Amino acid sequence: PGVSVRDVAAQDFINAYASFLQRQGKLEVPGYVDIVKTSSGNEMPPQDAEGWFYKRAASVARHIYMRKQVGVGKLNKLYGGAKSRGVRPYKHIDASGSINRKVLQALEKIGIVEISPKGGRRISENGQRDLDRIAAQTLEEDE
Amino acid sequence: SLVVQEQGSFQHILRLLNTNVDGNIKIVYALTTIKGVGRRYSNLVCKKADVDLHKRAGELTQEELERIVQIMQNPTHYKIPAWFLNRQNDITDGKDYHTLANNVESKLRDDLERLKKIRAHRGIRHFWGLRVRGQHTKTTGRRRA
Amino acid sequence: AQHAVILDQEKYDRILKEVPTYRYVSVSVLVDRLKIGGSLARIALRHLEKEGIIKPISKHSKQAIYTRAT
Amino acid sequence: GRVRTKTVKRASKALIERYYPKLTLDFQTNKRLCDEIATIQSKRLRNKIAGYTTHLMKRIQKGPVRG
Amino acid sequence: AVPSVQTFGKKKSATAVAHVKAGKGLIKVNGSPITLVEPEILRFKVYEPLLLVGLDKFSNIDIRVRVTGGGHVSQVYAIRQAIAKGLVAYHQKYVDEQSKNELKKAFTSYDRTLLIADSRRPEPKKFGGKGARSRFQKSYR
Amino acid sequence: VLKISTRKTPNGEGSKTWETYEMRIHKRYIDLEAPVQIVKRITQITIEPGVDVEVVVASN
Amino acid sequence: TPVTLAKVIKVLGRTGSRGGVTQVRVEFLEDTSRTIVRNVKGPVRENDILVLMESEREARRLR
Amino acid sequence: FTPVVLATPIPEEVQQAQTEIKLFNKWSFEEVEVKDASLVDYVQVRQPIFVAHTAGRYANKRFRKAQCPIIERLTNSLMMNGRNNGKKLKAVRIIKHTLDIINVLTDQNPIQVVVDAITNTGPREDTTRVRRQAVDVSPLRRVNQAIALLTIGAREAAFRNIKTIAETLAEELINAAKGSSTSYAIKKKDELERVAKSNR
Amino acid sequence: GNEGAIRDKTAGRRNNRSKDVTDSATTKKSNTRRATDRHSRTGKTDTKKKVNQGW
Amino acid sequence: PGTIVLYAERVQDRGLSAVAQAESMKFKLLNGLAIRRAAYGVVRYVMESGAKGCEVVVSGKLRAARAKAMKFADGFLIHS
RNA sequence: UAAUUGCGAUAACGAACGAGACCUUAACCUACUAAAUAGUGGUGCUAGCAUUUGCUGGUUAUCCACUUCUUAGAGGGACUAUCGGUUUCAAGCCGAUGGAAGUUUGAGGCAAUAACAGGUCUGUGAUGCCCUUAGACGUUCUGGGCCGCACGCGCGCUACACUGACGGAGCCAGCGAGUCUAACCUUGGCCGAGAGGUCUUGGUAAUCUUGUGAAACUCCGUCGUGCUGGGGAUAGAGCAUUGUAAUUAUUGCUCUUCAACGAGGAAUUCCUAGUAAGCGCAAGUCAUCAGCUUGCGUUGAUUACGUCCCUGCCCUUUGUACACACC
Ligand SMILES: [Mg+2]
Ligand SMILES: [Mg+2]
Ligand SMILES: [Mg+2]
Ligand SMILES: [Mg+2]
Ligand SMILES: [Mg+2]
Ligand SMILES: [Mg+2]
Ligand SMILES: [Mg+2]
Ligand SMILES: [Mg+2]
Ligand SMILES: [Mg+2]
Ligand SMILES: [Mg+2]
Ligand SMILES: [Mg+2]
Ligand SMILES: [Mg+2]
Ligand SMILES: [Mg+2]
Ligand SMILES: [Mg+2]
Ligand SMILES: [Mg+2]
Ligand SMILES: [Mg+2]
Ligand SMILES: [Mg+2]
Ligand SMILES: [Mg+2]
Ligand SMILES: [Mg+2]
Ligand SMILES: [Mg+2]
Ligand SMILES: [Mg+2]
Ligand SMILES: [Mg+2]
Repeated sequence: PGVSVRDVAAQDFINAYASFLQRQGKLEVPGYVDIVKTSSGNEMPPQDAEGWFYKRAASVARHIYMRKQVGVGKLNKLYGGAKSRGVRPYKHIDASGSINRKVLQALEKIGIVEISPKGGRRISENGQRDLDRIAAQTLEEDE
Repeated sequence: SLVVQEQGSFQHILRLLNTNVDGNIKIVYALTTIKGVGRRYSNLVCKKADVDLHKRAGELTQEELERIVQIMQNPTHYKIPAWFLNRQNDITDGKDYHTLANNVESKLRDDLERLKKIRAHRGIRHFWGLRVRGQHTKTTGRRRA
Repeated sequence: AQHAVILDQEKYDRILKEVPTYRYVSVSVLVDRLKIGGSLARIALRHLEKEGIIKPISKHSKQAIYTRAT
Repeated sequence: GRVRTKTVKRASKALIERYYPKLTLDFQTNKRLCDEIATIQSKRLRNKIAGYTTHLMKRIQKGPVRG
Repeated sequence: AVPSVQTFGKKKSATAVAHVKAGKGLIKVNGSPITLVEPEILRFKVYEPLLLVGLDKFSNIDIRVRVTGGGHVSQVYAIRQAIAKGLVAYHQKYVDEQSKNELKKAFTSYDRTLLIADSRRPEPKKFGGKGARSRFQKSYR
Repeated sequence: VLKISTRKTPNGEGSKTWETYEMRIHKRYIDLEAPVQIVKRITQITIEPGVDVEVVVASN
Repeated sequence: TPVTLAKVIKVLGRTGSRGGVTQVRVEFLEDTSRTIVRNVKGPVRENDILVLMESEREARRLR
Repeated sequence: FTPVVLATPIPEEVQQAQTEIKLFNKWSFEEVEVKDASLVDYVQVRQPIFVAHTAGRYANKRFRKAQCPIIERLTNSLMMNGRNNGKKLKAVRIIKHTLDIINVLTDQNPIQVVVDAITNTGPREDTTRVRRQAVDVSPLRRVNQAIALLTIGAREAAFRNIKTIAETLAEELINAAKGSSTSYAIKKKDELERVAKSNR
Repeated sequence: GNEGAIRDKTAGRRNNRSKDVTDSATTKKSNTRRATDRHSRTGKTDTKKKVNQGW
Repeated sequence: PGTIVLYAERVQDRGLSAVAQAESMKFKLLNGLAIRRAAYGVVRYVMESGAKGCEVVVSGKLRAARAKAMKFADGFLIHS
């Protein structure tokens, strides 16, 4: 038929890419993932705790692919949410600027993103291959 | 997850660190009933000590909990960041410590009494039992002293 | 912190013969019987689903509705 | 709650007074007529005037009317 | 160049501009299929045009839309409405009238803003209270 | 739209009544195809007290 | 539980001090042609139907 | 059912719920009927609707509120207490669930047990501050009040308790299908009319 | 000084909570000079054959 | 120097530009005219000066501790 | 009738101010004018999956055409239209159809005559008079204070949770602003858990910051009714930024400490449709500081569409010795 990323259900697609990046082996985790709650705007770290770098590493590329170019700042703002300033009103603050910078770096070394001109990081070509075949198996879930 | 069944493994009551712990509660949260503990400080140490937080607080292997206690009593020698604790550059030995259970209650007064002994304004404030961080006291904090 | 939020070895017998005769099932339906706390209750449902106990008339989380094995 | 002001009623009465051969009972024609027969100052104003002019012209062909 | 039109839909500040080409009967808003949007429970509100007029009704057209502004429900209400007049304008130019009148009547008899360009808008707040009609609390000494 | 919201009373008494002032700006641009001598004949009266006429050419 | 069936034919007006109640003449379509005047609490229109539980009673203007 | 195919995949479930007799996303809309002469013409149904989310102005004119799909007007009565003002979608999901439940045990289609629940919670008569005076409430304040009492009671039960809002609402309306002396609505209604006698 | 502020007793929420509230706390406006407004207190008037010369 | 120069332009029908008349009222009452005399003079000047309507108000005190306020208007005048 | 808005009665007839008109904003134009500082289709050039020709992107101009979407100029459009119901069958009102729109179309702007010892000499180099003027009440510098805390009142912010907090994940607005003698709005690359730092860049702006990827909300999990993970006051220890200066802690982050608060007495506020309410955002303020305000959009109800009982205010009639007008 010919599959594409837009033709897959976001949640069960990114989670599939997560289970794949998970059982592949080349990760390049910065090693510091025991603590960070992914933003100051949040209260506690993600619950997966063996992984979830892959889940963020699925959301890392789905987004950057659907868009021409993006930047670490834009990703912080995207994932960042409302931060309970205790007794003060809720406000939205950007997420971590490093767990994002090196969530890309760690997989650019794995070649799924390229440092785009104009500033930013465009979707990779071999990544443009590491594309929708993944969606093919996704659809295989409903074969 | 996945359903499990312990024969008699899990003991409900368990006191350690001179602090009680509920058996029927999860071990990543059951630990936080001690002083100087945190829902994050405990989270980290748990798999730093290689425990699976998915289940309750008592099934836990005895040796596993002694390893944990060691981790907290020796957190920097066992790869814990120097900005994750409440006692960095403590005040007299440029050391980075963590105050736990019975010792935090003490350290609080250690610092308090220092402030008083040195006559710092915030020390005077505390002795008088007022607010130290400079908040407006006119309309706030009126009936609990 | 009350009434066996944990395994309850001789309760694992109760669950199996308890599920029949029910037209509804849910985490609430479980703790509703002087039983296992929600954390370890919510997790049992699919464990039973594995072999002909229920019929999953519901779809998503925060609400689950299975039914008598047919 | 729209009771036309007497400015409009005034002008419309003064018009049934001089343009009966003209001013057919359908609004659109009366509007296009006033655009050339009266010095009105606003579209909506002349629409109100014309719509009234039409209602008056509509019922006098049923009976009489004051003024 | 093939027979095709362009229409739109507007709910709140949302805008859904749609193009319909004479084709294989493929439909996808923003580049993804209509299979899933998720305002999931609200997806049937856009599945409705298909089933209302009889669902085949697409074997020689092509639907795809983009939506700016609005919100998670503003756009979902604006796009269904952006496709309804898409199909009507198509039967206006390329197809006969009778079939079109049939469609616009089958729509008008069910339509929830399907063809009516909902006029509601946000009212502007006035000093005296953070809200359109609400006023700050009073004291009376 | 240049808005200016301010209280009407010079003092702070009475009803806390606000007032929004406005100033509307219009800047229209054209790209022309003219010669080297009509360069300043459009600088002659094409003026109207109150319009800012700015013209320079470039592609870089 | 003997019930009734009354259909309003004309509307009377707003009774009661606050004005939230309304007098209305009702009409039973079971043994029709009869007269009865009851008062309501909710908002009503012409032609609605209500059911009386005590058919032999009728209040009047309320203070 | 004369299936039709195209390029994008439209699931056969969807390919089944079309012009073929109209149901809810999964519940039949015909055969639902008011079993009480009163409130007929005031319980809008058939006018089938697959999901209760309709951006229809129901207050621009007084009585058009009666032409609104009842299950929807019933759903609008959940986005209450500020904490829920808005949250329409979260509500819509709670209702699709709720009926996923009323039918859990009651075989009777949910779009019918709903009418059965509204029937037994409309106070035939009430009282007003003259002592008090016996007064017959209108056929639409009848419904409005029925929906209001049913939802406040279910919302009352869902608070401080594990049971979900959908479960409490389902059990409340099942008891209200034909009063069983247990729904907060049967109780309140019966006692809002047991005092209309106090003034007679 | 600071030593005096701490050593010095009579200070502290304790030493104040032990005491009673001056009833002047719950006092009000007192409406001073809001009922005599219309009666000019200047003890002076304006001559009519002064105003007529002015206006 | 040369970036600007100003030239004086006599004003047509001064009796229609408000400021022109207000300054006159000022510069006559400052010379000692009767308040009513000067006010009525400027209002009828403005009338014989074409303007379809005119009005002048004087507020404040003139030899009387209490401040008064008098209006002087003639012709037609719109305010909404 | 919203209206001294009109119908009608009429010793009055015909007019004017004010209401209306008018102006502005939001809604409607596939009809006019056309725009690489807006965008659409084709086509070059180009990337992936499938392959049958499809499906999804890249490309500051590769070219060709257009103005639906965007923008703002000119027109048009509604006048409560048509039909009916009601009524002195009058002004009008009510229902239905049609309609972008039929609640003054929604929202504002403007707004006469008079009245107050209403507030403002602490906005004014507006000002009368009085006070002071070299040990100054002028003025500047240094430090403190306006925050001071047994209590009383008022506008508010966060909550007491399971229509939830939490953790991933899906991810959509609209009003604005923004740096020259300059340090304003900031993309992107690295370093940092964070706050933040550092290296460059676009922008005097529909061109760059920005699709402001906001928040609620949607989805999938972890929790389990127990002050619980709800809740985040108080408090210790450290790291940052603004600033000549942060002590009485400007603000930010990290860890730890884990109160009251289990729906609120007597009372009282605001509100009728994209309104209430929840939700966040821009602007004013601003070196730093919003729990404030002015606007914005986001999700979006319940219940009225009545009356004069409460309350307030108007209007007649009436009494009056008040007219400096019941102070
Ligand atoms: Mg977000
Ligand atoms: Mg998120
Ligand atoms: Mg909070
Ligand atoms: Mg603790
Ligand atoms: Mg909240
Ligand atoms: Mg006028
Ligand atoms: Mg256009
Ligand atoms: Mg209609
Ligand atoms: Mg005074
Ligand atoms: Mg002044
Ligand atoms: Mg002065
Ligand atoms: Mg102050
Ligand atoms: Mg206030
Ligand atoms: Mg969440
Ligand atoms: Mg570090
Ligand atoms: Mg530059
Ligand atoms: Mg707790
Ligand atoms: Mg918390
Ligand atoms: Mg309450
Ligand atoms: Mg600010
Ligand atoms: Mg302020
Ligand atoms: Mg008299």
